[PDB]
Amino acid sequence: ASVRPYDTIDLSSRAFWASSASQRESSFSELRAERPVSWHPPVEDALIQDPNDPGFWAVTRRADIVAVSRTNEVFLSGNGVLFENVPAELLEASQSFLAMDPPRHTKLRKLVSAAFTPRQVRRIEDSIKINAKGIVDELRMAGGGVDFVEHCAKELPIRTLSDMVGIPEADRERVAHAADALVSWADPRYLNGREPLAVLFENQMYLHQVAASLAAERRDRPGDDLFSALVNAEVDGDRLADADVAAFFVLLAVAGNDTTRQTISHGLKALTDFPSQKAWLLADFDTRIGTAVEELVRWATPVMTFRRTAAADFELGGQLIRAGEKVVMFYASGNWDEDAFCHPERLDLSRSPNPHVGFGGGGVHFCLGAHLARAQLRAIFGELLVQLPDIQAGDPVYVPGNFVHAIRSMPCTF
Ligand code: HEM
Ligand SMILES: CC(=O)/C=C/C=C(\C)CCC=C(C)C
Repeated sequence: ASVRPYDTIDLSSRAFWASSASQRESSFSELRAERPVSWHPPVEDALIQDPNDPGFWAVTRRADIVAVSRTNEVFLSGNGVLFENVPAELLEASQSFLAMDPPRHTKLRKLVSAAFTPRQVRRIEDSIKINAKGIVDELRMAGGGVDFVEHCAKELPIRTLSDMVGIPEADRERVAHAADALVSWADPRYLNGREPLAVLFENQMYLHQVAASLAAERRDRPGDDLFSALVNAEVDGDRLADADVAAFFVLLAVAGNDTTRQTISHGLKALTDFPSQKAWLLADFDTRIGTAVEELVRWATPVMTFRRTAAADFELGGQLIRAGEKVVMFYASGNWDEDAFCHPERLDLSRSPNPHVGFGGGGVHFCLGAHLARAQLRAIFGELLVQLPDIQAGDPVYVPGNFVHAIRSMPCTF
């Protein structure tokens, strides 16, 4: 029946998700301490209001986030993974195997998983380094005071993504813009008065146009790339339908662009806010970039929320989650868990171990592009230190929303 008192702490209002991350942490802190698994009403003023939705369970502790992520046989992804209620047509055209359970998730992920192994990322790491060098070079020619997001943070992800999938150059900047749009539906500075559902469809429609054109191109002459193997594979005795192919292209475009782009912006600001941490990394880069990248991901946590649906009754945090109830993981709360980290509010690029859940709590849906993301962050931050040793981030403009911890724009000086 899902009938129980709602928690006192507000995790659903628009104003809560339009406030600073520090303000939200004071709410996450009390929950982590007193009621780590709490019941809340659905996200207010959602893209679609669902009378079938009684609420959700808030999972704030890192250990519990790992428990939900790894126990996928109980906490399913096949009934949706987004925190806010989103119209089904928009979900069906974007989620792909992210919102899928085995065995179908195992089938589809296997078709593209070969291009993300550490071996294959090492094979293409030089091209990422070459793109990072030219991007920082072009940023230097732009001069100080320019927007770091548009002139750097968004450039390396789309170049790395498009090089793997084979996106035509004329479509590269529009795909990056369309991918960023699909997580900015709560940003008035992005909508600019437009109703969000129409903006989401328009950008989804364009990405499906690029997907249909690339799928038809690769079915004629297949290549060694990621999209070639997907559109030419035989799944259950037949090639994948156009809807499945386009949905994965959206998933790949959004996850491959938005997450790394925000981590780069958050990383430059973190290096500016902690100069002694930047000097520590610079003093021995090749030996220390590994743990530094892991903490920059922990510091950014670009994916703030992902949800699951309980397949059966499950006891978590002293609370009996019922079958069919929504369970939301708050990765920013888990990465500030005092039960897991020593002073998580301070940037420590030497943090070891770093059991952060920036790539999720681990398990079946663990981030497909984790090795690729790490290679991008190592390359772009090494080039920013090679070419622009005095670079500093300005005032960031944070994007309101309950899904991605995003910076709309941020000037930089050097
Ligand atoms: C750089 C290129 C990236 C690509 C191509 C990529 C792609 C993907 C894909 C395809 C999935 C779905 C995997 C599945 O459902 O089995 C996924 C999951 C995920 N990704 Fe990534 N991603 C990238 C970077 C990142 C970064 C930098 C972060 C965070 C710092 C991130 C956070 C996540 C999270 C939280 C999940 C869900 C994990 C879970 O549900 O357990 N991604 N990614
Ligand atoms: C409105 C809309 O289309 C939402 C699309 C959301 C995704 C394609 C999920 C992206 C996956 C990540 C960021 C790990």
